[PDB]
Amino acid sequence: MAQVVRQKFKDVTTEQEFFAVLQDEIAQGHVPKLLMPAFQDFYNNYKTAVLGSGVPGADEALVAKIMSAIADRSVHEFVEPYTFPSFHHRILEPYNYYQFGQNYVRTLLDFSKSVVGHLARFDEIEQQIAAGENVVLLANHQTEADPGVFALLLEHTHPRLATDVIYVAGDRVVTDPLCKPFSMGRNLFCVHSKKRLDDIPELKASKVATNRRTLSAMTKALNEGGRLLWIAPSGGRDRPQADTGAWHPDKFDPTAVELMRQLLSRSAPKGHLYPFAMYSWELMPPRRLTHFAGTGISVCKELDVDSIVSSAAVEDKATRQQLLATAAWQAVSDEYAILEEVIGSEDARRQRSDVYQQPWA
Repeated sequence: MAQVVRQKFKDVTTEQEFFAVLQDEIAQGHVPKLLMPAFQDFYNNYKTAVLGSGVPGADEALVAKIMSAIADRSVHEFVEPYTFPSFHHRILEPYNYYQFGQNYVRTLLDFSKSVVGHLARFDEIEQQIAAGENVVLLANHQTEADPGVFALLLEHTHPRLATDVIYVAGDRVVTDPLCKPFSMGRNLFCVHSKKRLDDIPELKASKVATNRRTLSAMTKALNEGGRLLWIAPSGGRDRPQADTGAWHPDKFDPTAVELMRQLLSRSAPKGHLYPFAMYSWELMPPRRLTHFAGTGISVCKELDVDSIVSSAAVEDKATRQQLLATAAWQAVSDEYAILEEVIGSEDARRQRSDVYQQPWA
């Protein structure tokens, strides 16, 4: 590599220059040496998906441009790490992390197979948000690219929902230096998982205190209204796909659903809980496998909590919380199977083109 001219990642145009810059950054102590095999693997999977996509412009120079942008932001994280606040807002200046995330995901998102279900219900959600009400999406979660899938799929009909959604996320989404730059382009509430609090017990305390501040920040934000929240009540990404047979998204933790229900209930504005289905695991099945694949999202009917839980006695909180989470999970699971059908078959999509639409087309 001694003959290769290179400066910074922002100047990189070819795969060869990319790894030469990466080599330099490692030698200068800016990034750890393990990033070379990681980016070698990542570059190879991503190159394959993009060049095989058949999309106009999806050539070697596009791949070097995207990979260099990822690398440049990773280097920035190590040299000047960002501490996520409890209520983190979309960073757009002086570096636009939103568009950074959108450009990445859009090279992998096969728009011709993708759908967004129930635009009329997204219109209702937009109406509830414009009236100052609060809306929570109880979602399955499949890839770290899901905020990009969400916004790209909704951009064309519902731009305010696509940009202003707030993701409840924590742990390596806001602590891993290689995931942070994507996360920095989204609105987040930083909520660290109960289970993973003792990975390094000196790190537990910075997480518990953050968690108290996020609870306070959410109470305040929700009492001002107009907040659209996304949360994955299973607590992480869906488990791997089944070799054969039926597959359903991971179960919803009743404690997480109850957390959202109670936050919405004690707020001054009206609150709404919607089950929300996302089909995105083909893009990046959980090292980063990447594929050019179809995706979709669809929002099920708003949950009527009193109708769902009222057969259980008000004292029996465990049962009422299990009823809400299970109703939420079952709606998501049923809509996910429709999504999986319409994205794997052009004829199934056309047959249901009244509900599962392609506003971009």
